[PDB]
Amino acid sequence: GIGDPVTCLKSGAICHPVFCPRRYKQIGTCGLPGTKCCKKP
Repeated sequence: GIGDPVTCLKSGAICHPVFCPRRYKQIGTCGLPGTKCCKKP
């Protein structure tokens, strides 16, 4: 659940590799890549 490559979008999480700026956080992905999805912490 919340915290995946797909569901990541389900939470409107942003797509950012390496890390994610801003007071945001999630620890998700984007797609097949180990992208770093960020969402409202």
